[PDB]
Amino acid sequence: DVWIDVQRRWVYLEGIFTGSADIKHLLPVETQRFQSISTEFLALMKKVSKSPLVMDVLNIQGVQRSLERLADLLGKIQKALGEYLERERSSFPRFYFVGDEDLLEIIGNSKNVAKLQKHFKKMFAGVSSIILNEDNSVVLGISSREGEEVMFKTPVSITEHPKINEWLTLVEKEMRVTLAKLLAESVTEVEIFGKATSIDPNTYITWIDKYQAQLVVLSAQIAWSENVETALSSMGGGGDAAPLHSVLSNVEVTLNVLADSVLMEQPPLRRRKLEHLITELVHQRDVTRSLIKSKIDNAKSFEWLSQMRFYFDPKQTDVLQQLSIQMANAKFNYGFEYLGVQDKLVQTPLTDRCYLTMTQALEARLGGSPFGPAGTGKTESVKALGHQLGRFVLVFNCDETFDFQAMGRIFVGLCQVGAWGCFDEFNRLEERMLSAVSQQVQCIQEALREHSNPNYDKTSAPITCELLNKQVKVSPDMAIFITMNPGYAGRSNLPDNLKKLFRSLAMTKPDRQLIAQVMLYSQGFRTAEVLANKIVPFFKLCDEQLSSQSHYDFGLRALKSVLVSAGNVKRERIQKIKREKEERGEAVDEGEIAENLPEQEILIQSVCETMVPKLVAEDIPLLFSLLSDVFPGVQYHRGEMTALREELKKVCQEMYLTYGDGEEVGGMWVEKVLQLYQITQINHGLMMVGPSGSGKSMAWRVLLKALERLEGVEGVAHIIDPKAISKDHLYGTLDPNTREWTDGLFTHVLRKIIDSVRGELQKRQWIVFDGDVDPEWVENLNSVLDDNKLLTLPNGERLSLPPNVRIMFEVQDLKYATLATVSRCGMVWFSEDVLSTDMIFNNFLARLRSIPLDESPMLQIQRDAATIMQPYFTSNGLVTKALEHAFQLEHIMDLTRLRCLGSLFSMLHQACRNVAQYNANHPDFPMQIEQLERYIQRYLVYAILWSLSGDSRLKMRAELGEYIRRITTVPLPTAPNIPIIDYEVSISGEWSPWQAKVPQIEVETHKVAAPDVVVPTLDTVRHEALLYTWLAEHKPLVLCGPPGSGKTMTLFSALRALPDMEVVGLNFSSATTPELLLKTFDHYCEYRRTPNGVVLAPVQLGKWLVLFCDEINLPDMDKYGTQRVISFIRQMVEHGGFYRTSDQTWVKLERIQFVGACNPPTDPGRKPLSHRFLRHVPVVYVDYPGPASLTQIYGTFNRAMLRLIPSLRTYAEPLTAAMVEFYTMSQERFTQDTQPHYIYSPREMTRWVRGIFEALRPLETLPVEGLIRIWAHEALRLFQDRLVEDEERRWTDENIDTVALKHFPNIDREKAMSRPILYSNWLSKDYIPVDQEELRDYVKARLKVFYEEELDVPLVLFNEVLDHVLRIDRIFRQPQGHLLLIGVSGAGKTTLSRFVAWMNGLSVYQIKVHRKYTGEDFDEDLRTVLRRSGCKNEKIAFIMDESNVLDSGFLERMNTLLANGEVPGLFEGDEYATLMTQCKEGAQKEGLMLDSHEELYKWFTSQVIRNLHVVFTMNPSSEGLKDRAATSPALFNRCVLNWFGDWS
Amino acid sequence: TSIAIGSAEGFNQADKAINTAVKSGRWVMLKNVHLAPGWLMQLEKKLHSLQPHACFRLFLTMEINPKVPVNLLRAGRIFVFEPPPGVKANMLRTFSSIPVSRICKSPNERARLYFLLAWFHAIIQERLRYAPLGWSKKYEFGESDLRSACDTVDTWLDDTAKGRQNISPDKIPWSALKTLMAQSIYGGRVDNEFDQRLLNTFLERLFTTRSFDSEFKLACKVDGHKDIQMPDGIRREEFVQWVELLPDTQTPSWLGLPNNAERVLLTTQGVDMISKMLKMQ
Amino acid sequence: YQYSLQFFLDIYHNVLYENPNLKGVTDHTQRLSIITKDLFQVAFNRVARGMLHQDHITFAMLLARIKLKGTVGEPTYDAEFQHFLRGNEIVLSAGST
Ligand SMILES: Nc1ncnc2c1ncn2[C@@H]1O[C@H](COP(=O)(O)OP(=O)(O)OP(=O)(O)O)[C@@H](O)[C@H]1O
Ligand SMILES: Nc1ncnc2c1ncn2[C@@H]1O[C@H](COP(=O)(O)OP(=O)(O)O)[C@@H](O)[C@H]1O
Ligand SMILES: Nc1ncnc2c1ncn2[C@@H]1O[C@H](COP(=O)(O)OP(=O)(O)O)[C@@H](O)[C@H]1O
Ligand SMILES: Nc1ncnc2c1ncn2[C@@H]1O[C@H](COP(=O)(O)OP(=O)(O)O)[C@@H](O)[C@H]1O
Ligand SMILES: [Mg+2]
Repeated sequence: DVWIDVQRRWVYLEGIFTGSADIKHLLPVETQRFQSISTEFLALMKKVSKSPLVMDVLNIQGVQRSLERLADLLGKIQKALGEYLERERSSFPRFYFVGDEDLLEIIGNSKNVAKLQKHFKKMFAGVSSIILNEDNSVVLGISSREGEEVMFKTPVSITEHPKINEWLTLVEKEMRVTLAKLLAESVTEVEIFGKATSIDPNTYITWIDKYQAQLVVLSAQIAWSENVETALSSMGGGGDAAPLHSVLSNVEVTLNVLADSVLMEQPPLRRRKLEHLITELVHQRDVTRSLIKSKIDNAKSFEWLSQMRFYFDPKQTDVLQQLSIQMANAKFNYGFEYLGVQDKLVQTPLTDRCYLTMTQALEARLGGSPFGPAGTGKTESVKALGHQLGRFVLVFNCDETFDFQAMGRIFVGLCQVGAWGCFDEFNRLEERMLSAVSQQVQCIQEALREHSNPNYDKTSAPITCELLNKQVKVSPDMAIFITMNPGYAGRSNLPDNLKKLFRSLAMTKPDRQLIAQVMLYSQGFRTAEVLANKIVPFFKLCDEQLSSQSHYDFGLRALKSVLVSAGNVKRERIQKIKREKEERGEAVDEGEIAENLPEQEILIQSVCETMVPKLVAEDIPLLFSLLSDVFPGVQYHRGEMTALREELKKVCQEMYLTYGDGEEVGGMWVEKVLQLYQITQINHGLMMVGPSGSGKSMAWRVLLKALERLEGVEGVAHIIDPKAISKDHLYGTLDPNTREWTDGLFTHVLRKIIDSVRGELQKRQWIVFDGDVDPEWVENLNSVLDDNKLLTLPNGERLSLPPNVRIMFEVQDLKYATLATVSRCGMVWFSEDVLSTDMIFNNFLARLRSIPLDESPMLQIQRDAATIMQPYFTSNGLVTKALEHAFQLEHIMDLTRLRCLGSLFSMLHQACRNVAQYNANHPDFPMQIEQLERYIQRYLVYAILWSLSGDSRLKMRAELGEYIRRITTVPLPTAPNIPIIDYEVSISGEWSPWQAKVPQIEVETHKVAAPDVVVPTLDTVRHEALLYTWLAEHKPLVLCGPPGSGKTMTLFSALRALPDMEVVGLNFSSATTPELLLKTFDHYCEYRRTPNGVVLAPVQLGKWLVLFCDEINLPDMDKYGTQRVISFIRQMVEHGGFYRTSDQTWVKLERIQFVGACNPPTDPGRKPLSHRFLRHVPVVYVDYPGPASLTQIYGTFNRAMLRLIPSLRTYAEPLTAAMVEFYTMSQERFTQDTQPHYIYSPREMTRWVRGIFEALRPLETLPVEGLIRIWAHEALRLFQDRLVEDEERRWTDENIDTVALKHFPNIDREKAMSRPILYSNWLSKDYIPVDQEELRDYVKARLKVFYEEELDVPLVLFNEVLDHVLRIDRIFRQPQGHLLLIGVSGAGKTTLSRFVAWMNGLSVYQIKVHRKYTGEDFDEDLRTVLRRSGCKNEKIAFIMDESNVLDSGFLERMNTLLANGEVPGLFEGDEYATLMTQCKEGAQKEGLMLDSHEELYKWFTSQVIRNLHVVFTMNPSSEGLKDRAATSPALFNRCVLNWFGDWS
Repeated sequence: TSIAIGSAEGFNQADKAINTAVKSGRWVMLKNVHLAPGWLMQLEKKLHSLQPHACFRLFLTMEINPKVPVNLLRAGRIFVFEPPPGVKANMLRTFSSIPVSRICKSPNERARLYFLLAWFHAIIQERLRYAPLGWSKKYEFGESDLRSACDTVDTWLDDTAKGRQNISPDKIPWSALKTLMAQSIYGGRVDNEFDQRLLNTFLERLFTTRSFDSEFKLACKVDGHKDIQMPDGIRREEFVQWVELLPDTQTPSWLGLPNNAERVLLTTQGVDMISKMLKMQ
Repeated sequence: YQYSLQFFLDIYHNVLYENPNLKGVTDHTQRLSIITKDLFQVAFNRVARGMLHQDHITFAMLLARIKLKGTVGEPTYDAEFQHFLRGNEIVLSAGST
């Protein structure tokens, strides 16, 4: 794989560095480098030649490293040849359209012409390859893609013109000259064919075969124009007999001969020539009839002048100037560019109007800008006009990356070549780019105008224009055409100065009836007019009457595909009838076969092969009713593809899938697979549309496997998630400085297929876009899905889609895809009814009975379990009825069938593993079939309950349990009121309550309200068991519920039971991108190159990495409803990996899983997760603990807390009751509706308990009144600090007093609850209450010292200052204690923060923000802070202001730092190494001997958490607070919010 | 020096051109400056601290959008360009824009053709004010269409009249001009069958051999029984004088529309004027 | 419609000086009257050039009001203009019609 690339690179690199002589002067240094590298390469080749044995070469020492070094050096040299490439492109203008790599190959292989045969299709319109003799020294002629070839009159000899440019120019000129001579001869012959009463078919077919398809139509047009001109000149006398009727008769008889010729069998090239001739002659007949009807007698009449007329002058010396094409007052010269065999378009009146408008624009030397809806043939009309004049038309699919420089380079290429530029979707450019490009367009048009002046002479100085600050010669044949859909609002608007440079034209209503009629007539369809007049209104009825769906398209493209399919079907039917007459009898007559040929059923067959697959279930009977009405008495029967059906059967059996025929189970899915096969046959662009879990992926996978086994052609599929990466990573990017093109993902895949280094053109290649479709990335594929079959890049490179490549999209909806891309792709609609639940049950049971769970006793256990649950997994079974009922309930997230089904299957796999574990623990007594049956039935009921109602409240869990109890026959607990959800299934096979797993424990005094400590509760024991079950199979899972519900606590307690599992915390925000996941992977995992491919696995061997995404539904949804990180995670879950954008290499995840947490999607700032993502992740709803659970949890904490003071042990119950009651009333009173930060959770109660414990810890004794005072102080500091309005604070004070008196009646009020509740450890060692006066005196003295030693600004000590300084001191005395001060500027927030930091010994750090501040400066400041506070063990008060935030990256990095205490991607490279060094010295100083980097980084994170304190000061804005609540969730759940506000 | 704003090279070239012109005294025009609102502030600051040549003039072409900085608007002089208020003003602008030497050429019938073109352009463009009735949508009938029509008229009159001083009105290529206007010049923008029908009606009524008679009616029954007369002149200045002497009592019946097509528009405009005057009280 | 003080000062300079109507007029009173007339004329000409045609009538109405306030031999006409501007704010009843 490495040898071939190096050899291929070296061949053309040596060719370039040897053949060219000027390369030694321009670029000598890498010439010497390449000389040394080629010396090494020749040494290696000599060594290989000594021993041609493969194994001897493989045994050469360091051969792999040598080849890798050679490849790297060759790549560096190849990238260092841009200036020489530009120099080479300058000499031969057509090199501007060829890629850099292809230009390297072309120049290097100048001596060996053989490898240039696949590059001529890029520089020429129709010349795919050139024809040479056996010597390969003279160019005999050129050939087209279809095989049609032109022999040069005077062959170009390479020997006489050894230079590549010289002989290439000679070949081009000789192609033009020989085309002119052949056209002259063909005109001479068709003149004899013309003006004749009758035409002998034999000689007409001989003439058609003799000359090219491009020339026969041209000769027919020339002859017809000359005949009409002569007839009109004869009639010029006025009131004379009309010989125009003779011209019409000649046209009609020639068309009759052509129709007779196309009725029978003809070779494909001759058939295409006859089709083009018929299409042209129908227009000629129509024009002649129009001329005759109007009674036109003058050749100068405009009704004849407005038509396109061709004049041939045999007396012209210049054969290139012999033919003149005129229309109205515009005169053109045929370019004589070999076009090959192009598909002619019916010359509809709209095309006529288009021809007139565009030629009028061309004559006035300004471009043409046709506009209108898609499918109006605007682009095709432009291409057809360009081909009619023999021009080289290049089509560019413009996008926003077509900047000024790239568009200018394209203009330079067009100017020098003399070609036409059709810039499709020219309004997709940015408005600024449109304005900039208008300048270049104006300069080019001015150059063309000065060229058109008669005063200019070709012998004078060439006409040049300033393009990209260079003098570029402008050929007179150049044209600029821009086609765009103005209707599209998103499309950028064109500036007025740019719009005035083009002549617009509305192409909105194509003449569909004419095209259908002419297309059917040219294909040999008798009664083509009836078929067209039946099929165009039929398409109108399909558009109108059928239901409105986003994937329906009944425009011209659909009819066009239907017509070409009708032609193909008629040809196949003719062949089948011929073979039937061959095997039976020996009489064959083409005329009789065509006469009794059912064309109507052929057209209906094409309609059904194209329209039917995209139909929804409710529309198929309607469309068949329309078929019956429009085409009565004729029916279509789908072909029985038994050869493919047996392969589908085999693949389904090997893939554990269900196959059915007709009305059997799985029949509809097989019908969808066959329809997909048909659409693949008839289209190169496919879309599989249908809701999540409709069987699309399995459909196309099974189809690929069946096709591989049936046709023998190996199938390769490249699944790409378009929205999991940026558009630059998907298609490629162009460097604004060096103008170097870096391939994207799809571009790299397509280029690799096209190059065919390893025979990719001999394999069936399917590029599947398994992701959401938006008009930002899919519109770049417009030219790919169009007949153009071309991918145009901003750098001027054009990649042709190979005939074996199919572009497929697997999507769940097309609500954001425009009609431009819907009309460009055949649709297969996968309804959810296609994939029945019975098929899913059969697949699960087959996988269980076949695939072992461990990697056989385990297989036997699986088979027994599958046998036991077989009765319950049938239609109208327990599982199906429960699933039907569960959909009627409401859940915390939208319910999908496969989410519940996958949850249930994972739980059943866990049950089988539990049975295996029991068997392993009891080798003497293995588990018996009766015990196994009881256990499996009970666990199936339990798993159904926990999978179908996991994401719902306890009420609906009880409802589902009651419904199951109503319907099931499994034995159930006999509890009169206790729901089934409160019971587990013991391994012995009996129901046991979850309360037996909940003990009343006494947590240790020093472990009161610790983050690790978790009071055991029914919900905790149930959710822990469920999380263990789901994590055992490494299935990704999501915890949903209110903030502080205990989701993270439940997950970490569940993970503690799994010691082979390490968790890594990720906190998503609205600005989260897959880059955060990539940084986590780089820090914790490593990439290795296994023989099967690149595998990403954690550094720790044998450990599973659990990625905990803290807020999975915050990341911003773009305008088209897609989250990039969510699509990324869905890609790495469904496909088990992602794409590395550095080299477009697929990376497979190993020992990596994901766990998500999120608030309910109804919460502000939370977006619903994609149904394609929720399919793989079970969702469990962790709700807030009820009053009983809160009473139990904090009751235990209080009892453990109050054990410090024995005299207070009797007040634990009233204290807990007061805490719970006040917390409940505070939660109800202050909701998130009032303010975004009014969020109260059990976390507040945990803090409450921790604060009371910390206050009570040093006290030896304490009366009840002091305990009440501490309780009230903590209540104030927790519930009143964040309040905004004064009425809320008054309510909090009054209700604190009310609760304290209600739950503590026999206490005095004043001593325990005097309003100035102040606590401080400043005056004394302990955290005892302090009075206002002594606190004021102490703060005054300390402020005097602060002025003397630090910042010197006098301050006023009022009551609010004392309260705020006490609050800041409280926060600064906590590990990971961050601050969020909200108030007006100048209120003292920063000054008080600095004063407290000086008081507590913290070092104040503020980032010095200036104008030139950027993200790198913030990263450096963060690195400095982290090094100071984590390595040097320095307490730092990192004071940050909202004005210091100049970018969202600032907030993202700060969010990560606040949440985890460390930024993963901050320290990388040499920074990481020096950080580890400094951490090593820091640990040695602290007395810890840490060896590896893992524990060093863990210790660094712990030190940063312990030491660093962040103070965030911001103004009290209404919408700004809400914005911060989503763009930085850690600011509101990790920071203590004190609302300073304005001074009262 | 004309520069199109939107690219970094465009910004550099604009800065270089301004620095050169403030010394040499040339003119600099920057187009679509509304696409770079951030750079306009810097340009204004650069202009304020500057003492350029006496002959230096800077032109900033832009569309009317709020992204243009207020300080730039206060620093410079604003000129609003928009459709002319009426048929008379539109014809006057058309005649002023076209050079005098272009209309006065070898065939004397060219002046009448140019006058008919000016009247046709005025009628078509003035109907855009009554968007749902005058047309079906707000088409961009502008100066480019008029220039293309002038070029077509010149080309075909030169083709038919090979330098002759006079050409018979019946010999004028009426069909060629009518078809070109209906298909490429003015009919290119039209995407409606009925708008195309209206354009064809106007073209067949105006561009005909009867337009050179003294009895020809530009409009019929503008009010009561009065109607607009085709001028009897044969020279450009006489047509311009006729245009200048228009009654200045235009009604939508000059356009072929009913007189009541402007009642709602005029009432809304009067109410809006009342609101505007009250807003600055 | 962003106009600076320098714009009005330029208008005033163009009215006081470089005024064609003051070429051969020597009487102070009629020179003052001519200057007063050209002040309004030049202000309207310069400002309305960079104004939409629908606001020309508004600006002319305001200038006419300014001139009307400046004429001694004219009534204030305050009530008439108040009813012209805020007329539709008078509360009526069904029986009033
Ligand atoms: N013929 C079949 N018989 C039984 N089960 C099947 C069959 N085909 C597919 N399945 C199963 O049904 C589910 C279909 O998943 P698949 O990915 O094919 O659907 P999809 O609609 O493409 O999904 P998504 O929209 O999420 O991409 C899988 O569990 C698959 O194994
Ligand atoms: N005159 C015509 N004769 C035959 N096919 C036509 C004609 N005009 C358009 N088509 C077909 O219509 C389809 C859409 O044409 P295209 O140029 O892509 O349209 P648009 O410019 O509106 O996007 C193509 O299949 C094209 O070949
Ligand atoms: N049974 C329990 N034992 C201990 N603490 C509990 C219990 N139930 C709830 N909590 C408290 O609930 C809070 C949950 O915090 P956390 O896990 O961060 O919540 P979330 O994941 O919802 O953000 C903590 O204060 C925790 O102590
Ligand atoms: N209580 C106070 N007594 C005296 N000056 C004060 C007081 N509070 C604020 N200031 C003044 O506020 C300024 C410092 O503002 P700062 O505290 O940095 O603002 P912010 O509150 O926005 O963080 C100084 O001029 C300081 O004297
Ligand atoms: Mg197109």
